[PDB]
Amino acid sequence: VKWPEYIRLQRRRKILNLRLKVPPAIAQFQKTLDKNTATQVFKLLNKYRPETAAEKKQRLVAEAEAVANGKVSKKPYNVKYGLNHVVALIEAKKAKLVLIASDVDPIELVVFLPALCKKMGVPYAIVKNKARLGTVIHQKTAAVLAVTEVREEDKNELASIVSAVDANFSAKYDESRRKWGGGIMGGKTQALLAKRAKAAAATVRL
Amino acid sequence: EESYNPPEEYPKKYKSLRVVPAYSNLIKEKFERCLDLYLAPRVRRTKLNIDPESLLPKLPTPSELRPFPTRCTNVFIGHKGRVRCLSVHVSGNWLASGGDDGVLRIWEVMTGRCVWKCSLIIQSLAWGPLSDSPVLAVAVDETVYFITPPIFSDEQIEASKELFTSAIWRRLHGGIVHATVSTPSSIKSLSWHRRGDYLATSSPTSSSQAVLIHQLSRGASQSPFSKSKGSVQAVTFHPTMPYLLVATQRYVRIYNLVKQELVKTLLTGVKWVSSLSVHSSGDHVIIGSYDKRLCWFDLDFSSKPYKNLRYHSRALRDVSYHPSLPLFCSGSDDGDVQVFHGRVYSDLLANPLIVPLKILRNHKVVDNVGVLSTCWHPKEAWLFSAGAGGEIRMWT
Amino acid sequence: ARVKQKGKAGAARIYITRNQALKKLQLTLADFRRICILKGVYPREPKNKKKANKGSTAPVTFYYTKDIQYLLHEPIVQKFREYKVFARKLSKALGKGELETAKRLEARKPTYSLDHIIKERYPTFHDALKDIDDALSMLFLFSTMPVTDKIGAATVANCERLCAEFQHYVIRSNSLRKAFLSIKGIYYQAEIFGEQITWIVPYKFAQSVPTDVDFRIMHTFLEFYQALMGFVNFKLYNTLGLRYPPKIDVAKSESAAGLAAYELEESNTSLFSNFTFFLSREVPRFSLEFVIRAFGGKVGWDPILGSGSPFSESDPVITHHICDRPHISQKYEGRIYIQPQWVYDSINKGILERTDLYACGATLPPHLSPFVKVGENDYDPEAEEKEEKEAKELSKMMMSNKQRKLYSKLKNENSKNENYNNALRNRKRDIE
Amino acid sequence: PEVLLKKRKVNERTRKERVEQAIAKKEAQKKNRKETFKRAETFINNYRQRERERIRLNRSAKNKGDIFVPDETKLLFVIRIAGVKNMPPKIRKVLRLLRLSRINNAVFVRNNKAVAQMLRIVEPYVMYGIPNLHSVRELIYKRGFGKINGQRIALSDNALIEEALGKYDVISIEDIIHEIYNVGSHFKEVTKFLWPFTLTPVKHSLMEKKVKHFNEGRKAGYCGEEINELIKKQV
RNA sequence: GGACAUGGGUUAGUCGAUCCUAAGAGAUAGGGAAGCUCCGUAUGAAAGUUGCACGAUUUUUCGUGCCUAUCGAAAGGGAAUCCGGUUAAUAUUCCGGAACCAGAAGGUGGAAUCACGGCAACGUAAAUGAAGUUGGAGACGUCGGCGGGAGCCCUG
RNA sequence: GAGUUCAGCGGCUGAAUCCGGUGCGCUCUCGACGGCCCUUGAAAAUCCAACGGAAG
RNA sequence: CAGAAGAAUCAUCGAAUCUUUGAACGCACUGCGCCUUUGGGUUCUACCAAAGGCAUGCCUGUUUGAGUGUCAUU
Repeated sequence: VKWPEYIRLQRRRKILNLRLKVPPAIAQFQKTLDKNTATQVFKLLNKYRPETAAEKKQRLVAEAEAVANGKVSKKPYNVKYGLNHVVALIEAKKAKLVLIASDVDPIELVVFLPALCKKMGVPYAIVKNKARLGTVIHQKTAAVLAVTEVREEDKNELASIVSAVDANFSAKYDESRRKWGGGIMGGKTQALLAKRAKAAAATVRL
Repeated sequence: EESYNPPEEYPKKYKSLRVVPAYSNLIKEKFERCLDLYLAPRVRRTKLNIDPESLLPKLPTPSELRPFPTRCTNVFIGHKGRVRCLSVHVSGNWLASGGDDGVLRIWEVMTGRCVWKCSLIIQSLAWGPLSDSPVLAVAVDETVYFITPPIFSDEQIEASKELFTSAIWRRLHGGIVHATVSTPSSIKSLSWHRRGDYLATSSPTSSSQAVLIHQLSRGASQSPFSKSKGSVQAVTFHPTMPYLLVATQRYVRIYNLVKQELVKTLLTGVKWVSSLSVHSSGDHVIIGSYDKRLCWFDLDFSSKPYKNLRYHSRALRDVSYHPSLPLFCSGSDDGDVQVFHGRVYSDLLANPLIVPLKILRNHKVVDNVGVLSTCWHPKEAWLFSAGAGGEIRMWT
Repeated sequence: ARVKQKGKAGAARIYITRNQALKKLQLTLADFRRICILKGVYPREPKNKKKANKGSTAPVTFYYTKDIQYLLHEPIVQKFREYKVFARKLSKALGKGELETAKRLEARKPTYSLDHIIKERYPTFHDALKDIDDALSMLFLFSTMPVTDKIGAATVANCERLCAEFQHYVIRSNSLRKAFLSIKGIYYQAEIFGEQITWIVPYKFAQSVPTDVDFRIMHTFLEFYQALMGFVNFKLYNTLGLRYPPKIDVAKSESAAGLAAYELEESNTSLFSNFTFFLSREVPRFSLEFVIRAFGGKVGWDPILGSGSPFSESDPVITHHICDRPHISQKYEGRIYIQPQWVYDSINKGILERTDLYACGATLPPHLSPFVKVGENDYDPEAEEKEEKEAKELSKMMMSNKQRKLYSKLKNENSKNENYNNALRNRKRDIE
Repeated sequence: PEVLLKKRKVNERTRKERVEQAIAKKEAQKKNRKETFKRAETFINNYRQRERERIRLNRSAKNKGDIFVPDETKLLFVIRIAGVKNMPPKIRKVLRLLRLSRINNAVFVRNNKAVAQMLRIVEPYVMYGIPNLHSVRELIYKRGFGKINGQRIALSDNALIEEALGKYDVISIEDIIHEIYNVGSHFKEVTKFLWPFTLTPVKHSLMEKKVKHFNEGRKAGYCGEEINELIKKQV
């Protein structure tokens, strides 16, 4: 078998990130929110999607016609997105729930967010894929989402989601996110490495 | 024209239009039409404009050219086995026949009597060309006997004696034996010279000495070929100038003994050659073959056969051309004999006119063998046909 | 010069295989077939298949390379690719949970017009009129079939409209000539602009799809024929001066008026002209209305067969009352009761038929197919031996290719059919 | 010009072999997709639905023994649009009586008090309206199936109708149509002979094929004359 | 005068080149180097000019199976032409006559219904052969003697 | 019928252009051997055939 | 010199033509190819000609894909 170079790079990077010792700030992203709660998170998030580019123009031209003939509204409620915008919201202590993508490509973009969210007192969760967050906000990718205000109808729903994240993500893991990650080896890998280690330690010290 | 109540054929008949069901196959036929439209290859032709195929045949005009060997009227019986070969005397009154039984029967053509019942397997038998020397050479296995029956005039026996009086030579109810010639192989076919001084013997088993030439004047035998290639099926002599014709398994070879050289090799293009016959003019040859084919060769046309004829349902056994009348016959194991008319014109422009004349039938077939040999009458269009059941049919 | 490489020209260069045609067009089989349906393309077998197949012998279908090269520059092919792009954008829209953007994508779905396909396939209107019968056969077949998940409801609606418009034209122009009844359905034969049109209409019954026919193929043929019929009907209505398309009466269609819903407002053809036929509730109105109005006869029908009936049951103006039911309790007078075969026999023969012989409960005269022509010797329902054999066994004896062998089928089949139907009259006379 | 349509280049042998292996795959998959898991929410969702039905049935029966019973018509068309797992037994029987034992089943009913109260009991599961002459004709002419000896047989010919219904003077499809649309004396017998129709929603659009829980937007309740459009989208 | 001036003169389907490869060279992949550039030639390349075939069209959005550079030889390898005549100068080229090779389709005649014969070596006018798998020619050192033929020489 | 050589005539017309014998002869090529090899003696283009049994 | 009779070996110059090469770009250095379309001739599945095309690196976009890369999907 002869894999292409880019396919070989992909799979080696997968194994390499496992064998190495991942620091606690980077290993906490290996432990994401469970599948049930993530579904409930995105149910609430999909009631606050920002309006589409067509739907916004549809609304604006509707109001433009009214003034063109002859002529006050409510504050829009939606989900907050954008790394700089969300980080500014967390430092402002305005965010109620921060949802960090688990595979942001340069990981240091989000590596401080769990600590910043815990410093400011914001309930946060790490959810799977940057594309699920992107889907909510009509983008291809969202490194992080945040909820600051919801309608009075969904105040009780958000209070249930926040408790579930607290019970299933923060109360859980917790100590597991303070431990260096990695070093995971296959079923037969330690035995092979033990033979290699004892052979090397015998006389192969140069 | 198929409907509820059509008289054309009786699909189904319906007493009324209301009772008529819905054709459940209609979608299938329409679907097949769709598939035919864009999947069935379309070939363009000349639409074969209205032209009955009866215009293809030419005019043979048999009503003019009709020397008809009509239906047989004389049946000769008494032979208990297959009549392997039969021959007619130059005078045309005597017909000598023989077969595997070893019984030689001489029949009088006009009366049908078997006057000479003396038996004396029979490979073949041929009369001498000389009327005053009616010597019949009969082949039995590897031995050929020059028999002069006493039925002829007494002086003719003496006339035949002085003709002779490799192969070894030796000199009974009228068993007048004159010369017995023995050969290493079992001779298949016999041929006689025009003057009667030469006898040609052909055997298929042998390769080096398949064919032997016997000269009665010196009373000896020899092999005409220094090196013979291929099996030999039959041999004959040219009836006009001295050429020797060898009918091999595949080819027909013409050899001039005067120069001891090859003349022409006719390619029959046939898996197996059965027998050959020569027109009296000598420039036309008729070849019977085991491939159920008759090949007409014109020596002045080409080495390839002039025409090919493939009507016989079984292997063509024997072919014979009438010495005087422009007719010839072909007998096969199918039990049917094809009688054709071949008119030969000495003019260069006029190609030979070969047309069928009759298809004789009603001959018994035994052990996949029907007609074995056919002979032409020296005077008129009369045919002697030998069957596997011992029946000799005289087709007048 | 150079040594010419074997098989670099001739049949090997003129003919192309199906697989090589696929890779040349960069098409898939489903799309290559679909463009072959719309265009006029078909397999062509060469005289020397082995030579055309580069010396191979596997059974392989062949196409003209010039036919394939003509498909390289087809604007429809780019419409097949645009549909693939749109289908993927629709998938992404729904998979991302954007219902409204999916609706917008569906509205701007790429559609293509078959204008240039018809022009390049049929240059002149008479060429279209020649191969219009196959289209009419299919549109009528599918105008009565139930809607499937394969073939849409819009396609069925268009087939009914196009079929009804064509029937309206034939009735208006009296171009119908013959109408024949068979077990398959009703064979109609009309003449338009000199050309002859023959199609088949099945009986309306609750059939079942055979489930063995590929309805994807039916989809492209329906699409091609509907475009072909639309432009043909447009010209025919312009020729008559009628505005195209005729308006559709929604209320009449909602009441199943049939042809009566479409009103053709302007922008022996009189065999039944002086007659007012009536239709009972046991007869194929979809067929009887067509023929009678085409030949001038006025039509009234039972209310349950469709609204818009100009006549009632009790109207005494009825000349004939077609009714296939063997029992009529409320028998009228002056409205002589006949069977449906009476009308169609009259159409085929161009003359009025025997109402007494076709009266209710009577025997039914045999049906004559007008399409069947009288043969050389076929039965219409309404000393020598020696010369003969010699003249018959010489071509099979001497002729080179024995092309005379065709008699073994031309004369044999005709004689066997002639002998059968000639002896049939002897059998039926003996039975009588 | 002599163009001949030779035999097709389809290779019918391998074609039907490919047909059989594809069928064998379908049976393989059908026997493979077994015993899907059920999450806790689906069980509660059923209970809330069952309690929703129980309240509805009590309110419709208690103190509400009335029906608006549409008028100016005698024939109604009833289509079972939706079904719930573990129906209450009262709903199960009424659907059985109305011959709607399977989803998308459609049945003609004589508009009267008896059918109206049954329809009110089973209202959330059936969509019903007033068929017209056009709807009745094409439904029978294209999807009519009869009860011949107790198996589902298509009404392809009038001979079977005459054989099985000759005692009531029913000989033809058109006679069946007239009886159904007029509700004659033998209307009950004709409906007994007729199988319920199967008007499954049609998914022709690519959007229809992809969206989930597609039922053509089939609403419940008395749709009046709109059922003609729904049938038109079907037949 | 091989000078100068003015004109003329080299004709090819078969002769050479053109095609193939040789030792080697050489771009491409990648890697060096501040750099002009160098190393590298199936190298950790997604290395296929329409690689090939299959399919009643497959939820009318393609599925299944198989196999996996170029330059460098006018002396090496290689489809095919001879004779007579002809010019001031050109001839296997031109003229006259006579052949040959390669490729291309149909047509005509013949042949088999996937042909026969011979113990055999093998023969014949023909006598289908996909994928896949092999075999042969090309294609192979040098020396000596013998045999055969041709031409030339000798001579009646 | 070409070519050559002789005769002529005024391009044309005549004739001949034949039969041998041969040699460690020279030149070229082919066949059948016998050695010496050693390092057992280019590659590819191209052409043909076999096994195989898909299909009709 | 001959010959011709808006001339001109004129000026100006905003429209065109611009052979083979050369950064030189289909491949080579006399040649050898491929792709699309059109056309011809005693003449058509053959041959020929013409026109327009085919270099490399990179950028934006488009379409088509690959991945035991990251996931979602009762």
